[PDB]
Amino acid sequence: DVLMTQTPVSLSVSLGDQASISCRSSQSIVHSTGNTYLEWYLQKPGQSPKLLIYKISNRFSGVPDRFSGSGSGTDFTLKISRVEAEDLGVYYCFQASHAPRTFGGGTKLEIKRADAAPTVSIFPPSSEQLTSGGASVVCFLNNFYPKDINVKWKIDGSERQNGVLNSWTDQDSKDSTYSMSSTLTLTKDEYERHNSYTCEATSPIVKSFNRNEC
Amino acid sequence: PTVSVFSMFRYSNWLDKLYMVVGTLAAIIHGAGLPLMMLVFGEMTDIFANAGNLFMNLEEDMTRYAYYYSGIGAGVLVAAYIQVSFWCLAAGRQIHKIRKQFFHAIMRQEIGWFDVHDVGELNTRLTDDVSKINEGIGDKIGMFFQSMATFFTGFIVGFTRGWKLTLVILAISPVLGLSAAVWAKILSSFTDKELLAYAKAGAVAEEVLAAIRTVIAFGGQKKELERYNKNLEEAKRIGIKKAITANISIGAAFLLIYASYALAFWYGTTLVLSGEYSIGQVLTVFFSVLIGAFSVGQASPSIEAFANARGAAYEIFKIIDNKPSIDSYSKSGHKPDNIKGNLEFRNVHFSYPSRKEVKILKGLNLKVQSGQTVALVGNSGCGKSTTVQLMQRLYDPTEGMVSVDGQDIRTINVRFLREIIGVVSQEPVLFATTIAENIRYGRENVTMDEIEKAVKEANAYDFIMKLPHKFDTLVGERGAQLSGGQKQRIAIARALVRNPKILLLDEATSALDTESEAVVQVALDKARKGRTTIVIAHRLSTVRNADVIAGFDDGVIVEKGNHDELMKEKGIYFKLVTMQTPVSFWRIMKLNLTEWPYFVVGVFCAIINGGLQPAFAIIFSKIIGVFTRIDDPETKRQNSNLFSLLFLALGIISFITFFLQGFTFGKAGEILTKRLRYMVFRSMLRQDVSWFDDPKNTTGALTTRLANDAAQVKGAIGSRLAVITQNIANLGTGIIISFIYGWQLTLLLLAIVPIIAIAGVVEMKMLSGQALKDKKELEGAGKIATEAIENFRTVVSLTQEQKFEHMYAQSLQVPYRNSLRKAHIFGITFSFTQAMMYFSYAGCFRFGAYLVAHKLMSFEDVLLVFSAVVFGAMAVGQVSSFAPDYAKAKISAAHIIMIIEKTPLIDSYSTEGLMPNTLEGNVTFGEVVFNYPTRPDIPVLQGLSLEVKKGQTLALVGSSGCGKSTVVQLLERFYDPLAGKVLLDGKEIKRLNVQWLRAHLGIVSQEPILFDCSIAENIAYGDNSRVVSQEEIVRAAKEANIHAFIESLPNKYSTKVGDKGTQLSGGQKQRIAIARALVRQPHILLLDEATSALDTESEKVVQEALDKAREGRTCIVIAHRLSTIQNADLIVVFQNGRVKEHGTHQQLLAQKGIYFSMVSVQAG
Amino acid sequence: EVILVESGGGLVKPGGSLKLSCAASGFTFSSYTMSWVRQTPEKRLEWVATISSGGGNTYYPDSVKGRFTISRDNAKNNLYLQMSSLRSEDTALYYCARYYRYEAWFASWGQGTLVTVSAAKTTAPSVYPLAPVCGDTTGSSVTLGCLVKGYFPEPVTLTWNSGSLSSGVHTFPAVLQSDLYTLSSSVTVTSSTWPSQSITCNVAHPASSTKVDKKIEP
Ligand SMILES: O[C@@H](COc1cccc2ncccc12)CN1CCN([C@@H]2c3ccccc3[C@@H]3[C@H](c4ccccc42)C3(F)F)CC1
Ligand SMILES: O[C@@H](COc1cccc2ncccc12)CN1CCN([C@@H]2c3ccccc3[C@@H]3[C@H](c4ccccc42)C3(F)F)CC1
Ligand SMILES: CC(C)CCC[C@@H](C)[C@H]1CC[C@H]2[C@@H]3CC=C4C[C@@H](O)CC[C@]4(C)[C@H]3CC[C@]12C
Ligand SMILES: CC(C)CCC[C@@H](C)[C@H]1CC[C@H]2[C@@H]3CC=C4C[C@@H](O)CC[C@]4(C)[C@H]3CC[C@]12C
Ligand SMILES: CC(C)CCC[C@@H](C)[C@H]1CC[C@H]2[C@@H]3CC=C4C[C@@H](O)CC[C@]4(C)[C@H]3CC[C@]12C
Ligand SMILES: CC(C)CCC[C@@H](C)[C@H]1CC[C@H]2[C@@H]3CC=C4C[C@@H](O)CC[C@]4(C)[C@H]3CC[C@]12C
Ligand SMILES: CC(C)CCC[C@@H](C)[C@H]1CC[C@H]2[C@@H]3CC=C4C[C@@H](O)CC[C@]4(C)[C@H]3CC[C@]12C
Ligand SMILES: CC(C)CCC[C@@H](C)[C@H]1CC[C@H]2[C@@H]3CC=C4C[C@@H](O)CC[C@]4(C)[C@H]3CC[C@]12C
Ligand SMILES: CC(C)CCC[C@@H](C)[C@H]1CC[C@H]2[C@@H]3CC=C4C[C@@H](O)CC[C@]4(C)[C@H]3CC[C@]12C
Ligand SMILES: CC(C)CCC[C@@H](C)[C@H]1CC[C@H]2[C@@H]3CC=C4C[C@@H](O)CC[C@]4(C)[C@H]3CC[C@]12C
Repeated sequence: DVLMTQTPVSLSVSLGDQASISCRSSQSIVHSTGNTYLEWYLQKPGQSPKLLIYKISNRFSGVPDRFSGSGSGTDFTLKISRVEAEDLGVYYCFQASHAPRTFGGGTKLEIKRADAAPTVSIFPPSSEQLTSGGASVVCFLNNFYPKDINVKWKIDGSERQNGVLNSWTDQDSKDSTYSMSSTLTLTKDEYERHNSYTCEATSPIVKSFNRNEC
Repeated sequence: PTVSVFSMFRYSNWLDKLYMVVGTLAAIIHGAGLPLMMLVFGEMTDIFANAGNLFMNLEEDMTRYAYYYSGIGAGVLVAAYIQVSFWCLAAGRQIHKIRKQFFHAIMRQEIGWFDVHDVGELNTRLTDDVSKINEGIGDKIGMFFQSMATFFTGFIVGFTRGWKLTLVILAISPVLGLSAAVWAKILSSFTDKELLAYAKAGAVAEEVLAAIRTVIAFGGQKKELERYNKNLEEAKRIGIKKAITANISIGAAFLLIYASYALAFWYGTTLVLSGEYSIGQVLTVFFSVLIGAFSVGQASPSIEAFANARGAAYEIFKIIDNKPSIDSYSKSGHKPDNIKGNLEFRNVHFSYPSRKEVKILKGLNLKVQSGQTVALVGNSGCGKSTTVQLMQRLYDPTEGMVSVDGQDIRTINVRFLREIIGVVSQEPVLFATTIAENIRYGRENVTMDEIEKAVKEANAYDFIMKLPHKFDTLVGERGAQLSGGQKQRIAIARALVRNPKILLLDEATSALDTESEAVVQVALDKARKGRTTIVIAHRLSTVRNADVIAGFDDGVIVEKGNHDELMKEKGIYFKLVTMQTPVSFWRIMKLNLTEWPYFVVGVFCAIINGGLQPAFAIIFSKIIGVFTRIDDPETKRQNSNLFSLLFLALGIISFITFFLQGFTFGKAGEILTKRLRYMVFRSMLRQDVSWFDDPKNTTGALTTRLANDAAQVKGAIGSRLAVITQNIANLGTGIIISFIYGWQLTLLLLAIVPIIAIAGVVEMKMLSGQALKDKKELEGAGKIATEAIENFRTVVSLTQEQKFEHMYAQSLQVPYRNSLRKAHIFGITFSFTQAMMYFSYAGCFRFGAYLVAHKLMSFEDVLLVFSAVVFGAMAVGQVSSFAPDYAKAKISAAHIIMIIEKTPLIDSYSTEGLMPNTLEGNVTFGEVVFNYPTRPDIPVLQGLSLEVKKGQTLALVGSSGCGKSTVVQLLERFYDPLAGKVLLDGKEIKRLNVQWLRAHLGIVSQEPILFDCSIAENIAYGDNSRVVSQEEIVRAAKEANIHAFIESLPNKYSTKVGDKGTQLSGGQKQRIAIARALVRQPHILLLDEATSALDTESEKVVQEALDKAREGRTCIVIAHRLSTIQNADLIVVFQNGRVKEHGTHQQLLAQKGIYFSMVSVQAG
Repeated sequence: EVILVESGGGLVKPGGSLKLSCAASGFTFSSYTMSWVRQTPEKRLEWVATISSGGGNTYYPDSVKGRFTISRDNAKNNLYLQMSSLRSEDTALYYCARYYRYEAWFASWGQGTLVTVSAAKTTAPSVYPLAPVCGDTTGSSVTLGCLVKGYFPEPVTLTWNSGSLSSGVHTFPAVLQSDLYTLSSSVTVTSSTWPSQSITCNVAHPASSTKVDKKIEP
């Protein structure tokens, strides 16, 4: 075949800066006609990818002038000037010169943002899953940066029950922030053995629910 | 043998120079219409393949493009009209001048263009030749320049738009131009090649037809028909090979068109896909360069016809330049006025301009004053007639001079001379004119008073009173409707009205009656005092009144003096005087029912080759659709490859199907015409001579039928199905595939195709021959020329050439005018229809812009609808014009079937009749009357009777045609009488057999006629359908001293004789014909003019062939000189139907009568 | 504009057979090359098939040929992909895609149609509400949750107020654990709406015809 690599993976670009994303083919991409097809595709969180620039140096009707693409032979690169939050996703370097068409790995673009402490919030369980035998309590660690953060649950103060189902999220396009969910599930027997519960983030930002019904 | 180019257009004035320059420019602008059209089309295809994609302003772009097409269409309308008309008017004016001028020079030419240069060949060197120049410098040179233009414009466009593909389409261009050149030659004049195979056979067909009576009389149908069949199979082979070659040529043209499509698209898609070119850039460059490369092949027949043109104009111009030493358009000879009549001959010699080897005359010297009359006696052919000619300066002496009235004629004018002199020749002839004009021929101011005066003078006033239309009866041709008396009397009267001064007569009383001869002579004598006279006669009645009597020996006048001069000499004239004192028919397919496998494969290949055009329409529309749709490079590549391959395969199938259709329909056609000519001929030799006499049934009409019928029926059987089935496949599939792809556009554009179809047919006729060239109007002008041409020397002394020169011009004026108008009429129709093609790309495509703009169809849908009906109607026209006419051919087949089914009254092949065992050889005639079926009013014999016995040598003698040709066809059954009774041994020949009669007895004709075979053949021909012995030939061939001349000539019994007796003389042939029926061994002997052309010392060995074989046979000898008749047993002299006498010879001598004179010509 | 909408995906047993369809409106469907592309749950695209503009030509990679078959119907503007003998590696989200003149390969996509291929049993969700005890507001914004848990296959829709509110929502993706997906969402509402306008947590399962609009309360 022909396998297309993309050397950068994690880009930390700041609003107003530049970005350079390579695509280093393995065989040499040249069609019988003499044209070289290598397009770039963008996928913004939770949408179908959209065509950026076709051939080698062109722009689909409806793109900014900051997007540049130059190179020759098996080496191709993409550059972005003045990164704006409206530009955040995963970039794929498609190529159509040889009879198996192959996308590329993909580059993640993480725009830099000021550090922020997550506004933690615990959630008490409904009696419905309680009646059925389940405990539905979660802790939405909202609006933080950098991307990585952990979450700890202190069961009535001493029992730090880290038994949840972590659900990572993607950088919020609007404000360039993150989030995550930590759903603590345990069989309802040991749950009601405790009345309060104190969830935090890692200084810990606290919150609690101390009631089995209201 | 060619005349230069500058000296080619010499009969053109200032107006003709303006007709040539403007026609050339007009043709140079009309030839740049196709290449320019491909420049607009390749531009409109880039519009249609960019809109709808992003229907905005697409309609507006199409209207602007439509204007361009109507502009090119109008330019081509005007330029085509001018080019065709102006070039046909410049050649229509010149050719007419050249006709008049050539004919003006042909008339005023010194005698000696009939012996040196044959005359019929002169008619083929005039009419035909003139037509060849016309076709040469005429419209063709227009066509040339146009095609040249389409060359250069083509390649110029090819190099301006994009050149990378023009070098490629040019790399193969020699082969393209060569196929085009070859095809162009086979397209033009493709109907003037059908006399190559019927040329060698035409001779044999003409030869048997020339003497049908001899073949029936001698039995010899069989071998003649067999020779015919052989000739046939040869012509058939040549025809098949030409059909194969014509169809291979067109097939190769189409194969190359299609393979060039294949290559152009296979490479142009690489170019297009690499972003370099567009699809409009490829369509323009490819179409334009291809059109250029074929339209340089269209320009080969122009150089071919120009070379022919000058190659004939050479000989014409060399006739027109030829100024004879003696003529009458020099006007230099003095005109004498004091005329008294002084004939002075001093040492006048002559050698024939026809044959210089023999001087039949060896010097003469005589003097004749005015009124002095001299008679001239000698044998027929002693230079009497030719000397009467040389009197009028019809020739000049080889040594010496002739003078008149003191001075000689070698310096003075001849017109006044050849006018004031009257001369009635041996046989004076008269033309297709009126008796008023017949007499008026001498000069101009001859009034009706003079006409009536002359008819009184020559006793020529009687047929006025007895025959109606008294002054305007149209005499027959050569003097036919008249009789000898009327002819001679109008002759002497006419020779009198010219106000003669010296009157010279030749055999003045050959056929004149008792009273008629006397009145002719006296009417002549009353004009013998103020005018000299010199007479020649064989009747000594019209000699006595002469002042002197002369004797011709070796054309010399040796005996001279009055009556008593030679009457005291006791010489030759003395010896003379002392011895004297429907419905149409449709069953023609039941003629060619037997060759059905041919027609089955033929219809099949016709269908395939007629459906190949919609296939091309679909493939082309789809191969442009490949580029309008939105695909990847790889899908466009694969579909382009597959469609190029389908183009190539279509080309190969086109080649094969064309060759096959040609082979099979050509072979069916040839088998048909072969069989048909065979049967026509076979059924022709069964009809009686009473069918074969009619001059509305002539040999020329029959020869035209043999060849023409072949052509026509072959056409109206095979080509009809070829054409109908090609056209049905073609337009049926085109229309039906179009109706389902868009009906809106097809309904509009199906109201045009009548004119595109018609446009193709009119062009095709213009492209090859079909220039109308009406010759029926030309024939009338030609007929007048043929008359004067037959006897130019005889007429010139009448000086009437003026009144025939004008009889040319005033006649040529009708068609000329007409032809002028026509070179306008055609010039518009052609032009108009060509314009119509250029207008279609404006109508259809405009409507297309509408529909594509309301999504009622697609672009490739318009391309498929247009390409499959417009090009389809073009193909329908070009195909329906490349085949013979129908109604003509149907009438020809109608007449051929009319004759095939024939059944003669009396069949020569039928065995019926009487086949008796014995015979003695007796013939008896009784009250037998005999009449033609065409000539009932004129009688020949009036119910005569005879009695001839075995061994009895009948003797009969008469003048020139009193009924001796009658009795021949009565015994060998060419004729049937309505009255009388004939008893051959009491057994009627009207009951007896007609073929069994012929194996029994054998006769001899007037003259021997012969074959293109060996001498052994004709002599053995005398008996057929039985084992002939070589020794029986050497028996009679030696018996008649005729083998003596056979063993000496190399290939003694194996020399292929010349045609009809050119390799020998008569005395050699007069032996072998009597010897022909000698080997027959009949029981009845018959001869007729057996001493006609034979040596007095061979008339013994030819008559001895009778005497020792006279035995057993009813011997009936007929000759002219009584040398062989005086030994014939019974003498039956005749006179106009009544049996003048019959019986023993001394019954004819003791009672003296018309025979007492008939043996008194030159007895010793 | 150019609107492509596909449908036809759901849980399938290996060796099975399925037929996706993609209906297109807003252009001249009978003129454009069309491709099918696939995104596996590691989020790494892969070409899967192509078909030219008339249906003649068709191209598959070297690891799908024989099983998949792509075809089109220009009369109704439909594009079908019939897959046979599915494997465990063909579990992925399947996009339609158009082709663009000037030779760019995937101009205008559609939305996915998830096609899970395994040996499991389709089931409905277990929808539940979430809210603080006695509903204590924390300011001008009040946090409300929801928790959908225990279902199979993955495509599940979560909405609120059926198309009205989108201001402070925070929904998080599921994490497979023993053939059961749990997917959690949140809200943010002002103090002046929640006690006046109660909030509903709508949930629907396509694979089980479920539709449970849970009204959320303290
Ligand atoms: O109609 C067809 C087929 O005609 C027949 C088909 C079947 C049997 C037939 N049997 C007897 C006579 C014609 C027959 C022929 N056209 C006749 C006219 N061409 C015209 C044309 C005009 C001027 C100079 C050269 C050409 C020749 C080609 C051409 C290429 C592009 C666009 C137009 C044309 C080319 F540059 F090479 C096209 C084909
Ligand atoms: O038909 C006219 C008018 O030309 C057009 C004018 C404007 C638009 C047109 N659009 C499509 C086709 C022709 C168009 C041109 N003829 C076409 C016909 N040629 C004749 C002819 C005759 C019988 C069978 C095939 C051909 C064709 C070429 C050819 C090659 C050597 C010698 C003569 C010819 C060939 F063997 F290829 C020339 C004149
Ligand atoms: C005497 C007649 C039958 C000759 C036929 C000539 C036709 C083919 C010519 C004559 C005038 C031409 C038209 C002149 C002007 C127009 C109007 C424009 O908006 C579109 C093109 C259109 C419609 C042309 C099409 C071709 C046209 C109609
Ligand atoms: C005289 C003729 C009939 C002989 C046959 C010669 C033909 C087949 C040859 C002559 C010149 C050749 C072309 C020369 C140049 C090119 C460009 C190249 O990139 C591909 C081959 C191609 C397109 C050739 C095609 C074949 C060609 C047209
Ligand atoms: C015009 C004379 C020289 C005839 C020879 C020229 C034509 C018939 C020949 C010359 C080059 C040939 C092409 C050469 C190679 C290919 C590629 C193949 O995958 C499809 C057929 C195709 C496209 C051929 C078709 C036939 C072709 C076009
Ligand atoms: C004599 C009559 C009845 C023959 C009629 C011939 C027609 C019906 C035939 C002739 C050649 C054929 C074409 C040959 C090749 C192909 C290419 C393919 O990609 C589409 C179909 C198509 C275009 C065929 C359709 C049918 C066709 C157009
Ligand atoms: C519209 C439907 C019925 C399509 C069928 C079209 C038929 C009726 C058309 C197509 C082509 C036409 C033929 C074209 C040329 C010729 C040759 C001529 O010497 C007689 C008419 C004849 C034989 C035509 C007869 C009518 C015809 C056969
Ligand atoms: C003598 C024959 C062959 C000619 C018949 C006239 C043709 C040219 C005419 C008659 C009927 C016409 C059609 C009648 C109906 C419509 C609907 C109209 O809103 C747009 C044009 C359209 C599609 C016409 C196109 C032109 C048309 C086909
Ligand atoms: C049923 C109808 C609508 C079919 C359309 C009829 C057309 C295609 C047919 C009808 C009669 C045909 C014409 C009949 C007569 C001739 C004369 C001939 O020397 C050339 C072809 C030509 C000019 C034909 C051309 C095609 C023609 C006009
Ligand atoms: C008989 C054909 C081949 C040539 C003559 C065609 C001319 C006279 C006809 C053919 C189709 C016609 C067009 C038919 C429909 C339209 C759209 C209408 O809203 C305005 C006139 C317009 C633009 C016509 C102009 C004239 C037109 C182009």
